[PDB]
Amino acid sequence: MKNIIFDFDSTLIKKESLELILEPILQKSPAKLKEIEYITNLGMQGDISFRDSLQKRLAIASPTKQSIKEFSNKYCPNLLTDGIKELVQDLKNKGFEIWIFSGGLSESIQPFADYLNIPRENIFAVETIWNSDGSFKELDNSNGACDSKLSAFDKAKGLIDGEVIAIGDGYTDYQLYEKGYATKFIAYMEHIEREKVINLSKYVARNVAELASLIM
Ligand SMILES: [Mg+2]
Repeated sequence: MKNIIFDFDSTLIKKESLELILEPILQKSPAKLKEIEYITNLGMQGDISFRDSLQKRLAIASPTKQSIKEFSNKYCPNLLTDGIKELVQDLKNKGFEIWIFSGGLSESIQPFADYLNIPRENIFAVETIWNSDGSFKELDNSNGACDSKLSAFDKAKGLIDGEVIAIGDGYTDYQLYEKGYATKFIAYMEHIEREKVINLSKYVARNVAELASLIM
């Protein structure tokens, strides 16, 4: 009967996952990676829709099955926010159910969720279909995550009872509160300072101690 919803990118992990997944693919095209970063920020500032952000980034470069595995191999667990595993366990100990709603790729999140002891069934993120050669075939938006966290929450809300605290660095996290799906939004700005989102938020944390201080 109480719930924490984390974003993954720049919240549970220190960086943006899709950019890191694509960086090897784009070593010869550094401007494309800067472009992907810029588009990510437009979506996370609420300047363009999340769907438009995701589609444009995938148009710039689409990942492969193996690119996600290489990302996991390199960055799980060292890319995790300082102190996050212990915070997650402290929250579980205090009775919170932990969820991840993200615009990152679900397959990239799973190893991290495993490490953090967050159930796999509690991850509502961007699902991908690969061709038999590992290349990108298409998104699978059955869960709504390719449109927004709002759509994903709407589809999943029968599984979520009671208070919901949304924690994240982006406008899409704020939207969960705006729409009333979350009872509280805490802007998480350890890794990035998003002025538009900070300005909308009543609560801001810049490390896991500050975050704990706002919740427990
Ligand atoms: Mg984020």
